[PDB]
Amino acid sequence: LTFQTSSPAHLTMPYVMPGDGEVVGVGEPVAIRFDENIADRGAAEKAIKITTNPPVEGAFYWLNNREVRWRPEHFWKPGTAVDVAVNTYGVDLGEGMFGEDNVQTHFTIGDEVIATADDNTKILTVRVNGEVVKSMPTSMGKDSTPTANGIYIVGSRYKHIIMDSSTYGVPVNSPNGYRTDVDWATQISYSGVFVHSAPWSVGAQGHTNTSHGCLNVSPSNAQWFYDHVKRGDIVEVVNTVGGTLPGIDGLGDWNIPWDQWRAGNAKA
Ligand SMILES: *C(=O)[C@@H]([C@@H]1N=C(C(=O)O)[C@@H](S[C@@H]2CN[C@H](C(=O)N(C)C)C2)[C@@H]1C)[C@@H](C)O
Repeated sequence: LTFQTSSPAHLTMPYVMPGDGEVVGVGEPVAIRFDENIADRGAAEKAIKITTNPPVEGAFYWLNNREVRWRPEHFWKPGTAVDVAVNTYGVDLGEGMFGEDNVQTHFTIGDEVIATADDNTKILTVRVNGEVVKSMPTSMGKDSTPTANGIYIVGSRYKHIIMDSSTYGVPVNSPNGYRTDVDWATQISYSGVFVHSAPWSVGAQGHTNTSHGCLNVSPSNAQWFYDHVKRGDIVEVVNTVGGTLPGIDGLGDWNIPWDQWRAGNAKA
């Protein structure tokens, strides 16, 4: 090791996901998020070495100035081992910022889990390695607030969570201020789309869209989803009146056409 001089005002640390040793779904990108905006994005990329077994072609794309993603063209093949070496220690990241340390993570791809929410049938169907394991009636976004179509990556899971409209800057005791307690919530977009328990819409699930954009399912189906779906599994939404989920949402990565993703967007 070669020592690098440093100052707490001129250092930035990388954080890698997913965690070391984790088993993730086929949609999980590698994510490296820095604790500061990066000016030399080309230098960061060059510092990161991703190796796969079986080997598959992949590429980097920046979600924003803090976070870079790497994925293949198509969903991961189950069983794949992925090694990530972020060799940023002492790397000049531009504007006098330097990499603070190296981080190394290793993870594996589990079963192919793909759930399709079809707005034509109002059924959410979960396939594991091509086989249907579960059908759930669902209620998605009403016409004024539709659920976007596209490919969503499963993120965090919560036994209980608060949906508070003021974090979207729209207060309660307001036009639409809500503060709502929700059980068994699985996050599928950074914009705040969740699959979750909705006892208040059980009669509509399978028939009519009534939500603000979330996938409302029954309490027991929502608990099922929470138990059986992991980070990196895929939810595909089709046939809604909405547009397409933004590719830079945070969990929207697969919505970016491969030619654009591969070309990348790194200021070098
Ligand atoms: C889920 O139902 C939650 C709501 N779902 C949303 C979504 O589908 O993205 C948003 S509301 C929607 C997104 N953009 C519009 C807006 O005015 N902004 C918030 C910027 C409307 C919301 C988190 C919630 C009800 O649990």
